[PDB]
Amino acid sequence: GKLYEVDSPDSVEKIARELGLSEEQLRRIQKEFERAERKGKLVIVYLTSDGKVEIREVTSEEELEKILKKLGVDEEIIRRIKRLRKEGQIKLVIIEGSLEHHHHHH
Repeated sequence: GKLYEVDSPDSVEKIARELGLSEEQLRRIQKEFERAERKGKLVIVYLTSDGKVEIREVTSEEELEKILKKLGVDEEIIRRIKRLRKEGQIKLVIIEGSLEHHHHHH
């Protein structure tokens, strides 16, 4: 699954339009985004293959790492997004679980 780096509330609407979200699912993530900014915390958001939205909060980047490991993102994303967290650039992360592909060898 892929991860989207979110720093602004308008980008939530651009990603909601890309993922095919409903108005209540958009309004949810924008409410979690302002509550993340108000409380000084990072929030993780997931889109399922069924088009459901799910939310998780973190205290520390070691919890963030354990959640990204649970959500099945690539290890590049876990270490790379951690550098954006160290620079404090991202207020919210959005993740897509519908992005399944095949790769095989002899």
